[PDB]
Amino acid sequence: KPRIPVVWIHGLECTCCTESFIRSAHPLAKDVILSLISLDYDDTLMAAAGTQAEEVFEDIITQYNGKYILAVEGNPPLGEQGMFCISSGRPFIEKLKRAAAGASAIIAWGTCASWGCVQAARPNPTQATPIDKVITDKPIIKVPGCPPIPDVMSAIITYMVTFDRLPDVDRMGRPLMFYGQRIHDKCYRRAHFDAGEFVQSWDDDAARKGYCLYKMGCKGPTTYNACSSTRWNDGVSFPIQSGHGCLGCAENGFWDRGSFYSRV
Amino acid sequence: KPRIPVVWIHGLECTCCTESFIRSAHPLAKDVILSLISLDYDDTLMAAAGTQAEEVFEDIITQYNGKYILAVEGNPPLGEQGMFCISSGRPFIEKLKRAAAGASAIIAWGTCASWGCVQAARPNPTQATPIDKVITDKPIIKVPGCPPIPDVMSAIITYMVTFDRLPDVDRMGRPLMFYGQRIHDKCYRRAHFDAGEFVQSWDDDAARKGYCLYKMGCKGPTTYNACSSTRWNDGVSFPIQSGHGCLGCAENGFWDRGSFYSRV
Amino acid sequence: STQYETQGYTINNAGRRLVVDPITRIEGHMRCEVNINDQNVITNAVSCGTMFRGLEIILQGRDPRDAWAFVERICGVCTGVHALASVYAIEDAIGIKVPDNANIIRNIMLATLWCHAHLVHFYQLAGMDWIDVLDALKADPRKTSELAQSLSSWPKSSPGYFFDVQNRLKKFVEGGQLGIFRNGYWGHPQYKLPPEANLMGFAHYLEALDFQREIVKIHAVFGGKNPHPNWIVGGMPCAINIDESGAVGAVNMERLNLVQSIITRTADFINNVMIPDALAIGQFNKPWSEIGTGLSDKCVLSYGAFPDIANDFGEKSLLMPGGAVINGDFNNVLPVDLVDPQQVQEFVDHAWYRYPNDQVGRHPFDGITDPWYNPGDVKGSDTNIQQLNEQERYSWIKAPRWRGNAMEVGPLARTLIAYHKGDAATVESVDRMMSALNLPLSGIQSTLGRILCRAHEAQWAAGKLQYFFDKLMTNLKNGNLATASTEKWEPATWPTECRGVGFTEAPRGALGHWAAIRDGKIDLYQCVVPTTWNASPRDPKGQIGAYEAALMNTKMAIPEQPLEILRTLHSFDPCLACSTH
Amino acid sequence: STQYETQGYTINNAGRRLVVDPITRIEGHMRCEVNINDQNVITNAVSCGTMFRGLEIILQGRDPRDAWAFVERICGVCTGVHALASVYAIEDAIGIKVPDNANIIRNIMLATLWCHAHLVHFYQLAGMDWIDVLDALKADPRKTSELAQSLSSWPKSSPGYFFDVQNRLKKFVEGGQLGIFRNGYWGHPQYKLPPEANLMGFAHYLEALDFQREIVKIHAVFGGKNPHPNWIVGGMPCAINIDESGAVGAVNMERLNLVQSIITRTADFINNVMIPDALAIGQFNKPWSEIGTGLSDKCVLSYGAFPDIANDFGEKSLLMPGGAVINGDFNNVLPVDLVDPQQVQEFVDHAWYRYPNDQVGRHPFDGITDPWYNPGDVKGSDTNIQQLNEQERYSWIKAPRWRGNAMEVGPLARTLIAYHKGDAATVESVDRMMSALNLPLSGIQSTLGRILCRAHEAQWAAGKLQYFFDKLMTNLKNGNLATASTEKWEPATWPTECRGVGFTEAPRGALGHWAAIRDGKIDLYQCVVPTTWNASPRDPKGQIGAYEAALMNTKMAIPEQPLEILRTLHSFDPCLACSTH
Ligand code: SF4
Ligand code: SF4
Ligand code: FCO
Ligand code: FCO
Ligand code: SF3
Ligand code: SF3
Ligand code: F3S
Ligand code: F3S
Ligand SMILES: [Cl-]
Ligand SMILES: [Cl-]
Ligand SMILES: [Cl-]
Ligand SMILES: [Cl-]
Ligand SMILES: [Mg+2]
Ligand SMILES: [Mg+2]
Ligand code: NI
Ligand code: NI
Repeated sequence: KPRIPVVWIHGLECTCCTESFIRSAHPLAKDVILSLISLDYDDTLMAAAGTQAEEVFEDIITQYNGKYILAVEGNPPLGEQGMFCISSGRPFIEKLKRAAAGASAIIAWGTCASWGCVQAARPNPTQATPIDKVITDKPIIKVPGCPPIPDVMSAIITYMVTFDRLPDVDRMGRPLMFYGQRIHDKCYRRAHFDAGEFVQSWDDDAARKGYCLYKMGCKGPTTYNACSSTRWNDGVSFPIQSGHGCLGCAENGFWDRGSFYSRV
Repeated sequence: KPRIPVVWIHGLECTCCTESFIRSAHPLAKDVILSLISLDYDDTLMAAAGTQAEEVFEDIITQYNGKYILAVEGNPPLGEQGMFCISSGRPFIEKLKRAAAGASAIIAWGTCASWGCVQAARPNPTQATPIDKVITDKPIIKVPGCPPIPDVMSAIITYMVTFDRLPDVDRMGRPLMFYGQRIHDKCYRRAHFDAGEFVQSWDDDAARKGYCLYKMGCKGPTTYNACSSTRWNDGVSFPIQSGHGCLGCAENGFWDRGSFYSRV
Repeated sequence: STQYETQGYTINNAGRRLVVDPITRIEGHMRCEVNINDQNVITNAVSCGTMFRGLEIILQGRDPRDAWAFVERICGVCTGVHALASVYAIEDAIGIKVPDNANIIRNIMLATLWCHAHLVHFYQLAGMDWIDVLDALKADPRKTSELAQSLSSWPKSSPGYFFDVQNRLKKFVEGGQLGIFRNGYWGHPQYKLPPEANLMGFAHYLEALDFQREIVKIHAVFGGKNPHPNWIVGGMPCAINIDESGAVGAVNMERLNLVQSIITRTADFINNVMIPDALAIGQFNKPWSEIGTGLSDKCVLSYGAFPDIANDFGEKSLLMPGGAVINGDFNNVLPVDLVDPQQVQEFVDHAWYRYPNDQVGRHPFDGITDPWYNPGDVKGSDTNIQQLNEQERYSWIKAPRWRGNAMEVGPLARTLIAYHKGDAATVESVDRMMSALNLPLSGIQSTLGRILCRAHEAQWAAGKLQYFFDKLMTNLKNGNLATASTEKWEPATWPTECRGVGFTEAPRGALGHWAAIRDGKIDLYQCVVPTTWNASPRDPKGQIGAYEAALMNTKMAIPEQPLEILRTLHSFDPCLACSTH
Repeated sequence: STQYETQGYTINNAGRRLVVDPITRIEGHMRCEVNINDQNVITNAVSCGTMFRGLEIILQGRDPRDAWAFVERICGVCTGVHALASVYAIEDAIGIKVPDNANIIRNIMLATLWCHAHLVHFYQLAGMDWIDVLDALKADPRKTSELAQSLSSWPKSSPGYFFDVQNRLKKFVEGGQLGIFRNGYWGHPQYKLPPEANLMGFAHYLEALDFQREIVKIHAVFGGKNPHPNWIVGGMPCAINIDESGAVGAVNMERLNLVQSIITRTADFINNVMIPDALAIGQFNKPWSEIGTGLSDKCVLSYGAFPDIANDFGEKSLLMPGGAVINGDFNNVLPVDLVDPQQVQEFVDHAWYRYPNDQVGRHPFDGITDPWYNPGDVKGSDTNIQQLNEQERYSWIKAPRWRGNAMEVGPLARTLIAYHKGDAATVESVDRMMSALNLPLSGIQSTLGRILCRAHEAQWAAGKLQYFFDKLMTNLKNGNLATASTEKWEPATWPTECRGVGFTEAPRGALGHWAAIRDGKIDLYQCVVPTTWNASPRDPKGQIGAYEAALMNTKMAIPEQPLEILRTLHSFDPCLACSTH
């Protein structure tokens, strides 16, 4: 029984979303790759390089025109005629457009693909631009976070495969299932927020009792993600549980909303 | 080096605390038994039965008089001259008293040993009585819950082995580390409580969004335990996360505080 | 002394008396006494439950919606099954129908418990009756590897692994702190495995001790925690949300993915570790296919379980069949009706309870739990028992009968009922297992057969987990998300007076809860639990229960070392807290 | 075409030009070109970083306390190491000393990363250069089991396991959906493993893909999440509470127990899976001890890492030694100073950046990051590079030099430095490893040697995790719980103008961050990262970097199939996002 073809491309990025994907606990990334999808192109993992890789790319997007899913990590830079990110001697944006043209739908993994992330932070030297400002004629599901949670990535994949449809999304294109609520609306330190019980300086008595991180700059009140519920790395922790406020990493523009240590 | 001798006895009980212990994820119960302690008597797991088991009990409490830790699960009944719970043809309370006399300290596992639990709920047909109302001359660490969290049980054990001392306790003899805060003070649904966002009937829209269970009878506001932070079964869930209010199962008398579905 | 005949046995209490108190590697408190003749053969066996709590009394006056939580604490080893029987009973009384997903999730909870309970029993409770742990120290690691690889595809079989396990055991016992192995029966002549099979089994004991913790993560997803997950009258509390805002607050795709991962791992472990080990025990202990038969060739009982059609408890719905066989007539599987006052009855003439007439049995809707500790003319005294008097009251366990017959329940019972009703998967599995051992079908009616059936059921339940999971996902794909019916949640909606029966097959056998509600409160709540059947004391006719019967006629190599008694008792997975409640 | 001599090489761009773009199984974007002569031997090699983001520019004007979070996103593969270098640099600038537990926890974070990064590189990135996956389909499962069992104690070795792995591969391939295996180099004559070794290796690839997820749970405990954990200037945010109320809100005994479980499993996997597989690769590929030497017999650099005395970055503190060797003189390991303007300098005469004078090198405190895309005459256009022009600017990577010398960094470099400084454990380990392969010491200076050193380092790091964990637990037993110093958290406490250097050894090699603070904000932030060294373009003297040197003089069997180029490049674990930042 054939598996759905997937093409995974990489613009300007740090590769954290790929790393997050391989951290998936259930299903294991191994079983996603072997049993759920056909990951037919991916520079990080594929055997072929160079001309052999370019042949795989061309063959898959032609053979499966209109039927593959495009996963995108990172983003295209518009500066220097696109040559801040070069793919087979040409601007990455050309490869992005070719891959997008044949896709049935696009998954924009991470804050880079969704919004811009760190390379788009002031002063955006490369004119890094999110996927939906370049590709304007295709369904784009945004899965933001730096990176998104591993088991969120894999749940989104299994939803699409099992239900044979894209997830329902909010007005920004984020899946409602994992992005419908704020971190602060499911945070286990909310009792302390409500009581005025705050960490005031690192490793103070409050910190040692797990008090709220709002005065340390937590951006949980304005950030939509699943970190406080689903949690990270097979439910082991999340930023706030280990004592650091949320940075706001799933939100557009989070790098430029003031210091991480300044209050919401 | 020799491992610390432990004698584990069982009164009236359901055996949930033993089952909880073997669910420990870190350290594995296997490694606790092989490497951390010497579990020298335990009716649930030991090879010997009958006269051979009685010889083990005698030999250990004599050879290691003053030096073993006594773990108690369950409780003694005072009714029918103690013969609601019979061990080797005699009241269990006699075995409890003999084991307690040689112990350096006693761990009361679970709400049965700590307070009474279900057999002590009205009308307490057997006159089931918690350990500290019978044994009045030994340190008793209460580890309540029905049962206590697996990795709480193993963390208490590792604390004692590593630091070579009993955990510091509250005024009720419960370890401060895991029983110092209320469920409701570290509950991830607290945002909803504060907003007046409540489940009103099972499987309503509120339930499907993870709203607070206060109106469904959640006893989290008056219950001290680690369920909302440490969570259960290697961090997988806890009662509230899976949609049922806290029953109050770590607190003395929780069965007789009204219906589980009546508000705190 | 006296002698009398019942059920083809000669019960004779002359001769030497042996006492085993405590019975270990069970749940709860049991005492067993036997008499043995000159030939070291058991001629009398006495099963005694040595605990009581009184849940049936404690439940009076409670809200029926709370009952599940109380009765769940009957037992932490079969955790969940009493909650299930409770919600069934209360729903039956009030007239509540649950949504399909709630029924499917409940079936998942039960199958999960079967997998866990059967696995842990096989290794942690019964295993050391069959595996000589100390003899593992004499094994050759390479020959252990070769044996393991001849029996299974399981990956963990290298010579270096078995050497490492053997060295862990060697270090464990080097300081003379033998722990759970101290003063065991090691070297008894009935230990028949070669050293390599002992080491293989001991390795697997440790692997199962580790792995069992994972199985119950399925309970944690749907039920919050294990032990003692949560339930509701009307369905389950674990609301589902796959594709809407706020799925982070519900059973979502990530939670279902975790469940699927556990199912696959559980099936793999059972199929590739437990199943081949059970067969290996069989291969090396074939004489035990003729020991411990007891009632298993006479009278067996199943209520049935796992309704596949939601709210339908009939024969066309239950995936695990129900029925009764009596008089050794396996050609006549009889239907069971739990409301019929002439079918299930409990007697207390030999138990520590009061009835108005102790020469008759009471159906549970007429049940009475009035404790009366009266051991009578014991050797010793009432607080220092040297020998129970089995001619009068000798247990906290009531004596259930079916149409007056003493029955065996549990995995062997169910297997026999399903086989003789013609269940294709049961017939195929049993025929293949008995073929592999070169034993006749009658070899299953035995202590060895109880163990083989338990392993068969663990594999059956692991397969059913996947079936139920897939059914749940099919509903979700069709937009059917409901997990609770609440139109009769409030007490004002209930009948002023009503009664109900909740029944299932727990790991140890047929379970029923009978409840009567009046004026919004529990008026009566009576439980009859599988080990109540099997560990039963005698009735007014002197008929013996399943444990006493299975022990009759057993040869003992060394009277002072009760290995043969332990092997047979442990084969039923006794749960004494269950039995007495 | 031209020819010139440098570093013992003849750089000749006559002959056929081959282009490999993209390089795959790396992090980020790289292009490589070579020329080959009539004997298919490389006579010219050109390393090109094909991405840039500009973190050094973005960091200007940030609060120094926030810098770690921005620079962490230089790379998600070596996640955490840039955060560590950042907090070190800001603390060095301001004059902050952290408590001992914070230092120990930082060391744990770094050792965790080493374990993870080295393991994933070995299997997922480099492994398919050495293992012919499709050839595994021809293996005999029993001979595979025998092979595995001869190399290791690892449990997972049964014939049935290897058959199951093989069958899963067979079903995966049979429909033509080869995924990551499509159009690979399978059957190339440089694949020398027998089929059994290919199946063993492939099984381990899959086991490592699963297992690696567990290692980073240590980062989750102390840092919240992986990828991209959290840190603070002044220590770590993960406050500790072992025995007081509210320990549920902190790093408590349960959290520490989780960490310990992961450490043990990590060491077990590395010692019994990765280490034997690395040695087996060595046994079957000995000629690669003579290929890809490059600069490793000429010039190698380590800054050192893992200060064991908190806040002391000197030789007596660093557990991983620092030093430099030049001119092949391994008898004189030279001290490195990151403030000395004559030591580390970066050149841009062959890179896409503007300096006022491109013939001179700038120390990072004088660094400039002014991007200038100017490729000159490629064959093609500015947006269609057919052939880079290595006589002018050809990369987004700057060219670092040490005292004007081109250096190799990374595991092989570090191993050579430690060996030649006389580190006893390193000397003993290296000597025993080369003895086992029946190779001379010089065999480590090679592409094979890079792989062997990486495996050795994974083992070292796994050992150090336990050492650091034990040091933390000792402090806790002594009542020392502090994790942060906050005396200089507030900007009003800082010097108006200050500068600092943060340095460490990332998995790929020597890492430095140079920061200048003025008026409470970052005035300058310059990074020189390990792959910047290794993947460096040329300098004004024409000197070539580590990658270009390592590729020089290499024979290719089949020019159109760049397996030999991939093998050598992958042996350095290229991280192109790191290199360019
Ligand atoms: S720690 Fe952050 S998300 Fe949690 S309650 Fe406080 S401000 Fe809200
Ligand atoms: S669900 Fe219970 S513990 Fe949580 S906020 Fe509501 S009342 Fe409190
Ligand atoms: N299984 C089980 Fe427990 C018993 N007997 C119940 O019900
Ligand atoms: N390791 C690593 Fe990344 C690179 N190069 C950094 O620093
Ligand atoms: Fe996951 S590539 Fe890493 S930087 Fe923020 S999302 Fe981007
Ligand atoms: Fe854990 S034995 Fe189970 S009933 Fe409540 S604690 Fe008792
Ligand atoms: S920083 Fe990111 S990972 Fe979650 S807790 Fe905040 S959205
Ligand atoms: S019922 Fe018990 S298990 Fe925890 S959530 Fe409440 S204390
Ligand atoms: Cl790409
Ligand atoms: Cl952004
Ligand atoms: Cl006991
Ligand atoms: Cl209580
Ligand atoms: Mg009853
Ligand atoms: Mg730089
Ligand atoms: Ni039970
Ligand atoms: Ni990197």
